[PDB]
Amino acid sequence: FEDLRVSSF
Amino acid sequence: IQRTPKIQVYSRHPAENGKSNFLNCYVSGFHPSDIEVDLLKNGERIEKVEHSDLSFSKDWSFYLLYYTEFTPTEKDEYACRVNHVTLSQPKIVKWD
Amino acid sequence: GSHSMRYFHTSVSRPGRGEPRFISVGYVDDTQFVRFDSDAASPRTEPRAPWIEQEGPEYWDRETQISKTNTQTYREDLRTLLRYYNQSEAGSHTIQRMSGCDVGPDGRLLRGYNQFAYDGKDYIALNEDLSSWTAADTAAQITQRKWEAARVAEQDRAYLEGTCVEWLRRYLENGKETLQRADPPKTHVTHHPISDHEATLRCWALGFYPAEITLTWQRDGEDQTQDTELVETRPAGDRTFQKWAAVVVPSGEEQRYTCHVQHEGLPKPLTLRWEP
Repeated sequence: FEDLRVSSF
Repeated sequence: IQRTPKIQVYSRHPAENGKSNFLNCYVSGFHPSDIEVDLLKNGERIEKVEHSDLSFSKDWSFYLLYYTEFTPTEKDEYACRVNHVTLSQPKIVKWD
Repeated sequence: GSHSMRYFHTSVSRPGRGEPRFISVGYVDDTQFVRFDSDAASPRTEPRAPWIEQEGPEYWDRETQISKTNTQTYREDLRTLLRYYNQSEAGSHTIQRMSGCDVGPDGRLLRGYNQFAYDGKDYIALNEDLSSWTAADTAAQITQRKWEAARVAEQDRAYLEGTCVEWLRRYLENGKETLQRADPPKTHVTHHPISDHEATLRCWALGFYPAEITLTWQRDGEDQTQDTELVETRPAGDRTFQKWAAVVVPSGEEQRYTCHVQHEGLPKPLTLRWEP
């Protein structure tokens, strides 16, 4: 299971 | 800065004339991800060839497996033709 | 024994040809089990291994939304990197991410990963401590400052120590028939004369799983690392892998050469010779 990206670059 | 594909053409199992097998073309070590791969039967493009989902290695270089069901014979010659931004001409690797 | 779970993300811009495509693929060891492609007619997280099929509707619906939102984040990131690297809007660029965890035979965390590349070059990576970052250049330092201020590493650590380990443990159990089976290589040595005084000895390994393998040639019991042609391990398409190693030998000296095979599936390493 993968989650959302925590934060953008 | 781009990386040219390494190419291997081979069968799923050791080839036996008259026996159903799979013809593979494995492209690896390339960057960027866009690539063109054809499987050839006596110089002609094989239709509805399938491929694996885009993925990559620890070094970020991409890999793909192209494959199709085939029954090899003594007369039939198989190959893979590959085009990538790094190549001036498509590269043809024959199945041994 | 030991196992890994990995997700491989690839986002590629294509100026003039719509928005960047996003692909996410998931693996347990060398077995792919999920895919998402934003270019699919109806983008959705799809099963790619039989042991994941039992996951309920909540699994697929949650993962599809996560990948749809992620698709947008990577499009934003490709825009951001055009600014950080002072690039034009004309060219195609790529962002890649590898994330996952490794566990030992007891299922305990060995280590976690969260790393990214831009145009196939390292960009930013979460260090093994899961608390600090390695930025490849002054552009990745801007992301590092942004991620330190928002305590992003703490959030990544939580996923890697919890969710990642917990789900890898679940998948290994649900797929125990295959994920926890090592298929040893089927091996043989071929001989082909190249001329009157040289011949090729090729050592084959077929039908093995996992992909990790060591194939070597020795001459008089000495490793021939520099004189061996070693092809990359390649998938057969039926879950198994293949590899070969070849040496060019002087005619009449074939019996001085030995092929050595190491694989998880082998209780002891194999020694092979050309059997005329």
